Amino acid sequence: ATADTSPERLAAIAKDALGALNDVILKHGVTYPEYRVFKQWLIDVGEGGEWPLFLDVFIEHSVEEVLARSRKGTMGSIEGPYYIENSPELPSKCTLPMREEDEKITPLVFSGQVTDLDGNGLAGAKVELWHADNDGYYSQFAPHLPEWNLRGTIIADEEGRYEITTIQPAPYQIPTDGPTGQFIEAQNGHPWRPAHLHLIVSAPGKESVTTQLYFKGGEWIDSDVASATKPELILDPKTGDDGKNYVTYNFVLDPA
Amino acid sequence: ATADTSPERLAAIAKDALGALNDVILKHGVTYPEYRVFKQWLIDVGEGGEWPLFLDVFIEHSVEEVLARSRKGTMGSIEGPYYIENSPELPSKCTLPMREEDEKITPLVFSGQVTDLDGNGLAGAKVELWHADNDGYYSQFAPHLPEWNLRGTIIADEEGRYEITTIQPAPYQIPTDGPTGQFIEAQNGHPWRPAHLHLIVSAPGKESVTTQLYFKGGEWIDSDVASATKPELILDPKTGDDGKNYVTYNFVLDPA
Ligand SMILES: [Cl-]
Ligand SMILES: [Cl-]
Ligand SMILES: [Cl-]
Ligand SMILES: [Cl-]
Ligand SMILES: [Cl-]
Ligand SMILES: [Cl-]
Ligand SMILES: [Fe+3]
Ligand SMILES: [Fe+3]
Ligand SMILES: [Mg+2]
Ligand SMILES: [Mg+2]
Repeated sequence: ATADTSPERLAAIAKDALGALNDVILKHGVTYPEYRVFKQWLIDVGEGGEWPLFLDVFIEHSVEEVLARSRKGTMGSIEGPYYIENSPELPSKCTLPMREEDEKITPLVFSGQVTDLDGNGLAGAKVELWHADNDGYYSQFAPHLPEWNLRGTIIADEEGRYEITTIQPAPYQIPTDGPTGQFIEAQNGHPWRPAHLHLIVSAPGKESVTTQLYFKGGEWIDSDVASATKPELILDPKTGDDGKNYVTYNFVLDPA
Repeated sequence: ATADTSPERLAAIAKDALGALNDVILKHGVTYPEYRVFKQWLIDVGEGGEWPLFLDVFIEHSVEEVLARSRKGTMGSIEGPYYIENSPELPSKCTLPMREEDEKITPLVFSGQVTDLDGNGLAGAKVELWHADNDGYYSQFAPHLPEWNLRGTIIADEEGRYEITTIQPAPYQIPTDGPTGQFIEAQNGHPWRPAHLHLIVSAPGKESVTTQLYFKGGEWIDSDVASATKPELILDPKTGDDGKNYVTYNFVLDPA
């Protein structure tokens, strides 16, 4: 990981970041016992391998909010910690890899088109999709799961269209066995995200968009622990007589 | 490490701490590349075992500033990361353990009395002292050094008086081989503390004081990387015809 940040820029960021934390300590009268706890908790986060989790839950949303200023296309959201590159490519109309267990869940049929800002459909567009199963697990983050379970890179058609069947996502509880759970527990917080799809949508000569999609009336939409839900990203799927949920959502890309 | 902090209190601290960092990201337009760097750097701090160093250098001073509000006695300062409990007890007039190498350095003869707020001398008072050698090393934090080099707990006399000989401390460069050094390097900062003694001064029925003492006209006093120097804690030792530096400093304790 590299960035082009100048010494001057880092100096300024570091000054107000530290200034800000030091201001919080002064405001609340943080005590030595509390300082000692905080020190050990930071150590524990690293030893538990939880930096990606903690940062993606409590910090990334502000980083996307910065990126969001520069963008006219479909709203972005956090990547979160569970993305895997090079998920196997699938045809424009497809179902994601899943287990026999997953086949017991109500299907979600997700259709739409990738377009530019004027509404023109894009060819060569890809839709990388990943999400949790009904048990609350991500493939590659649960040793029982086939490595691409509920993961794929969908090659859109010459018009930019896709029709992707998956399972209906359910709410996701973040790992609570470690320091991040402990941080949440200690303040009577809620360790839950709403049900969500993760997507990265790309196309030749376009700025990719990393986003998420949520479900109308879903649990936790108004109290997402990661602060990553946006009203523009809430889907309202319709149930057909086959008992499957159907929704269309188009992606709009900014130029690269 | 435990603290008595309520869920309500942690909730509030966490809210403005995170709010504050998120505000800094928004102010400066922190980018995804920069976020990725920050994530890896946090990981590196833990893997390098540098949480105590980083926090004591960049954060502890605000924690002492909180404690300072409650105190009328001699000014405190940060403990920093190098304190060791149960250093061997020494008589009221003593020299700290040192090596033949240390005996090559100009002596510092440090005298005074431990008193209450009215100026009354205290019996049963102890002065725990530790500091770096002229090479920039702390005992127990450098495998070549005898474990109590430049460390001792001085038992003051029935009047609270002490006369402690040590070596004249020299400026201290913080470890720069790791992520903390890298943080400093990346912003064209200075990885230096002024020359300093560390002391913890205690007595029956008194609140102990953890403090530091610095040296008039010393390098880095105005630009201490740890932000821990205070004008009240600057010593002005006088050189005698024996070529030794002499200084008196009295400690004043608040009641427990
Ligand atoms: Cl700073
Ligand atoms: Cl591609
Ligand atoms: Cl409805
Ligand atoms: Cl919060
Ligand atoms: Cl004692
Ligand atoms: Cl002078
Ligand atoms: Fe997720
Ligand atoms: Fe020191
Ligand atoms: Mg237009
Ligand atoms: Mg008085």
